[PDB]
Amino acid sequence: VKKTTQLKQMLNSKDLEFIMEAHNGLSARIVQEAGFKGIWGSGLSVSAQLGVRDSNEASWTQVVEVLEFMSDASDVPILLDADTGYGNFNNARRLVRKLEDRGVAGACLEDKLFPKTNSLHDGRAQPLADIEEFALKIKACKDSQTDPDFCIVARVEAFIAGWGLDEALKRAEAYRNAGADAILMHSKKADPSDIEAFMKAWNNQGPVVIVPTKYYKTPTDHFRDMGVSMVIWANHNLRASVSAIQQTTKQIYDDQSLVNVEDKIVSVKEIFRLQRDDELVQAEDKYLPKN
Amino acid sequence: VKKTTQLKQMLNSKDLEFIMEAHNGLSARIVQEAGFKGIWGSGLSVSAQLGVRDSNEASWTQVVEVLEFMSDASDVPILLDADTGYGNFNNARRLVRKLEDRGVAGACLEDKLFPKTNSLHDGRAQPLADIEEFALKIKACKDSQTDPDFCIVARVEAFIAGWGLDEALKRAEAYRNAGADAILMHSKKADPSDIEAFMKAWNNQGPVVIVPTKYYKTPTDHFRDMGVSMVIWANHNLRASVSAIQQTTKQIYDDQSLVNVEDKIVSVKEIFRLQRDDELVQAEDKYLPKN
Amino acid sequence: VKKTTQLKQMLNSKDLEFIMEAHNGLSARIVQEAGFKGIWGSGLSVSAQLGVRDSNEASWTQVVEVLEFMSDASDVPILLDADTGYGNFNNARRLVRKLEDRGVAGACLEDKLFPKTNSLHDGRAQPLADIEEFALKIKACKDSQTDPDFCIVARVEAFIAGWGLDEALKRAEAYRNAGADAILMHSKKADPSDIEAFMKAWNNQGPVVIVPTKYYKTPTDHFRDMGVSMVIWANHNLRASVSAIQQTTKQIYDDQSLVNVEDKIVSVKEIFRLQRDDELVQAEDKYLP
Amino acid sequence: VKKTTQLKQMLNSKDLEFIMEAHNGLSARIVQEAGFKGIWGSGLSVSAQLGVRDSNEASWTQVVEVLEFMSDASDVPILLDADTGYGNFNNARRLVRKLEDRGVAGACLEDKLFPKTNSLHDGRAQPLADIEEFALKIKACKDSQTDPDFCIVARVEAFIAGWGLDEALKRAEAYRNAGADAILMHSKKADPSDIEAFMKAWNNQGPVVIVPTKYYKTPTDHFRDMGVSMVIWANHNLRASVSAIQQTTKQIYDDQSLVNVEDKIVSVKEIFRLQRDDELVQAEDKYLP
Ligand SMILES: O=C(O)C(=O)CS(=O)(=O)O
Ligand SMILES: O=C(O)C(=O)CS(=O)(=O)O
Ligand SMILES: O=C(O)C(=O)CS(=O)(=O)O
Ligand SMILES: O=C(O)C(=O)CS(=O)(=O)O
Ligand SMILES: [Mg+2]
Ligand SMILES: [Mg+2]
Ligand SMILES: [Mg+2]
Ligand SMILES: [Mg+2]
Repeated sequence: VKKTTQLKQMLNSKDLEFIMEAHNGLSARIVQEAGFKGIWGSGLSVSAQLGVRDSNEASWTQVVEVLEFMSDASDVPILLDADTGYGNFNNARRLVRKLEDRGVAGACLEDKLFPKTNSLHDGRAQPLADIEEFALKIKACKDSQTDPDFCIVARVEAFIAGWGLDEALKRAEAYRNAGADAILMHSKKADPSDIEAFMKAWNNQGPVVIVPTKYYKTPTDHFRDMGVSMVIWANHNLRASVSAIQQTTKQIYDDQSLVNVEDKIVSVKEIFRLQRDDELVQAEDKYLPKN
Repeated sequence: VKKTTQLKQMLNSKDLEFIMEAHNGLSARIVQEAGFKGIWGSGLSVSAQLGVRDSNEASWTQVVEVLEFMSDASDVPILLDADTGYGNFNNARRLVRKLEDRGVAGACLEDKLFPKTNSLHDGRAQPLADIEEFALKIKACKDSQTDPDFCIVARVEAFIAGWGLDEALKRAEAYRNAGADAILMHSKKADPSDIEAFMKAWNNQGPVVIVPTKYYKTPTDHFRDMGVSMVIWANHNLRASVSAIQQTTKQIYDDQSLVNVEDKIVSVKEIFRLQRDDELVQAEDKYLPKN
Repeated sequence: VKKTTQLKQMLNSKDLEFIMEAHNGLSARIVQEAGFKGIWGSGLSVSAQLGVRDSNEASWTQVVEVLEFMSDASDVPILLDADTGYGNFNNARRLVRKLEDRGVAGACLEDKLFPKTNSLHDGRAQPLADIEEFALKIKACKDSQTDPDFCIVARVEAFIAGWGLDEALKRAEAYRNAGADAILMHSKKADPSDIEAFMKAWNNQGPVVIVPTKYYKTPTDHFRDMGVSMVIWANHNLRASVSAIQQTTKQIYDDQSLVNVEDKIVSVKEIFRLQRDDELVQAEDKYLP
Repeated sequence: VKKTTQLKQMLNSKDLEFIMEAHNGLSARIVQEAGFKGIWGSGLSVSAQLGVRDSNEASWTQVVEVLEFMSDASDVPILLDADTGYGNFNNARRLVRKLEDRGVAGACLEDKLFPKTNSLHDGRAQPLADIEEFALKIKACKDSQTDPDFCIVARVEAFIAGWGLDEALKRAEAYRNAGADAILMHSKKADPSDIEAFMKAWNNQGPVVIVPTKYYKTPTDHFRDMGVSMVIWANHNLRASVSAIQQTTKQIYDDQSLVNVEDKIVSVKEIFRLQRDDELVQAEDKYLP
């Protein structure tokens, strides 16, 4: 069961699926250990851990390198938030090849311009890619694949860009017909209005993916009611990690002692176990001259 | 005030200094924001976030790349736990040049063999570098510097390797004479016995650095009593980050909702602020055609 | 002196300066030893040694690393041909900083869209960037540098695209007023007419850089007479390398032997010297018991 | 067929096979087109194009990326000269996996210590690894591969180091029993005596690979008669490239013109073809409105 196949099956499953954000090898392993069937390589969380902005500042090969360590450290599929493809169809298809090679299950591309701006920002230019063009990019990525099960998810930032339903629906149809394996309908509204609207008008033309970050209060079962195939928990490991580090850093700063953190944080032996140090020990005993 | 100078002054200060571990650009920014005058680029925390082991699995340029993002995102000096230098004096001095160029304040090298094993492990081969040799490596690094204030810290893993005080003291003296800017005396004992022993026998021949991880219960003021120049909080941001992600990942998994994490983790706007998104906005308004 | 200073001095000299193309650490060291005062970090050549197209396929950091090995191997400046900057102003300024830290001396940015298309191509569409946008991108780079001598060369593709003198001048004036340290007027024409027409109208507002690839018969003195501050031999070492590799590979493939190539190629000791292996020997003597 | 399979088939053929050295994407594509069935990823050449020494100065991942561009640009196999493996068995097995994923066909590891020293050097100390340790490292690689055809070539430096036939055989037998797919017996001698002495005692236990650099006058047929399965022309394209770059750079530097080099170097259109620019044109036609 290759990772691509897994991700393909989750997207194609009538049953509602869940992938969780990870932004590095360590968090990739954790998401997997918790039982999640999938991982979301958040464009924002990856750039965030690096300390840069979610606006194509890190190079795409740097994004892929980060993701390489993530693939190596996980057995479950990683869908990478690949922004706009980092350029035209050619940059797009080249990225798809690097992704397959590293074991990454799929890439998600958004109909915006390079470089992009995070979707959660209010009052900022959020210009769209010409529909017909973005579709060819979708198709060029699909055509370029070597692995049939690799997934290409198209993201309609129409609602995000302030446009209406007709626009969103138009784009979705265009990219699904272009071969996309699922359509990601985004919105920043605090309510599920836009999703409710698209889904109603979509008439199950294809698996749909959503990012409930801004309307988190919405009852999950409601997504099943609408018939969404997969939900993406987009950035909570990143956000929790900050709290923990800010709180821990503050506490250690103030007390100039480790006394007040030792019991609130994981042990050194838990780290060693997450790196699979026992496997090296096994191997060391096996490939190193006994004495 | 260059970063090297800062780190030089902290090491040389009679006053006890504190540097905190960071393992990526994001945590580097946080450690700085909390007020810390320095950052510890933990060999283990860096390899841990990548998902590999603290045994030279990631390449040194991958370690340096990680550290590059960290330097860019911080104004305070970063001392990098550089293991054994990733090879002989030549690999050592080449690393020192890359470090200067990226803005990194200094490198800490340990008298062990390549590839190394984390020091916190019990019952594992912890073979030492020939003293005279490691000293030349120290000297070759010092000689190679372009920036006079860059720091080279020598780490005596003698106590760690199970040897005694005479050995530790011998090594320390050898490397200090070789030019090192501070000696890092390590131990895994649950008590400060070894440090108390070295410091007593050292007679302030040079600034000494310590990693209190295993004897964290020891009263900090006691390090000042002994005359230690700097303490290193080696891996607590890494460990806290795991707790947070494991707990958060578990909670989201179980509830299939974001309802129970939203209030326990930092906000999306706090992330944007840690990436300094406002600076880009300023710049965007300034270098992008108004309309 | 400082590489950036070395290069700014060249762009501002009243003398026709020359910078040779290099595409990896090794060729950059050769150029250096040959006497050249500067190196042209050819995007085409750099992409070509990687076996990829001059179409922004290789990430901008991969190009940066290539140039890092190159800067490391030379004491003279390297002007990196950074295509259109690999993005918007933000991507450009991120580039300028890194390039600075890596020891590179300057960046030449061109006014086309990302991803770009090589200039010597015919029939291929060459879209031009908005003038203000590109000009604002030049300012941003100039404002972002931390070494006042690092040079930002603005490159006009108006001719390559198929437009006229009137269009080139307007773009060149705009970029120069934005803070460019020099203007590079390109042309794929058979003669120097485009450069002539421009140099004549330019009135020496700022240093002008050119690439004679397609009009290489123009006698060099003519550029001096036009006032051209710098010339770029942009891809000859790369083209030469290929010629030599194709032939040595053919000869060996056919002879199933090395006797017919060993006397037509530098020696292994020559490679060691180019790698400055002698320095390592002196160093091993100091730092190895 | 699969690159790894292509290469394993070559090491096991009863025929004397040849693999040519390449050091970047471009030369690898040239080697491919010339007809060669395999490419030798020369550590010396790879380090030399970077402008650095064959002394493990460039990280093992930087070498990997270089080879990635190389694998991407060729349909034939590439045997990477991975020096001593860049560390202990663990570092070696990490290497094998990456190399696999990048499409490389095999790795040749040598029994010296990290960081290594080029073999053609004289007087330089050449420390040998413990036999069991190195043999155990070979097993580890063989046990770690996920593509059964990926080949692990073990390289004996006993002669290069200055020891005798008796030492080479023992090391070669040990590594072969550990699972090596082939043994590479090196020698910097003026004649094939070392190879002779070894091939004779070897009794064809396994495929044997050689590098004729220093004894290039030996007629190739003699290797066939000795039973040698593969020969490596290890650095000629790199040495050729330098010769051509040194001369083209000299000529241009002196003429302050291109007329005397433009007729002695491949054309710009030749570079485009080598970059498979034609494929992009076909693609732009499909995927651009
Ligand atoms: O996590 C990301 O980077 C996303 O794709 C979703 S958003 O943050 O852009 O809304
Ligand atoms: O944090 C590290 O990697 C250290 O140098 C200290 S220890 O973890 O090795 O004890
Ligand atoms: O070498 C390059 O990429 C150049 O800048 C010159 S040209 O090939 O575009 O004419
Ligand atoms: O090209 C190399 O690095 C070789 O393996 C052959 S030798 O140069 O070491 O003889
Ligand atoms: Mg995103
Ligand atoms: Mg450490
Ligand atoms: Mg160019
Ligand atoms: Mg070699």
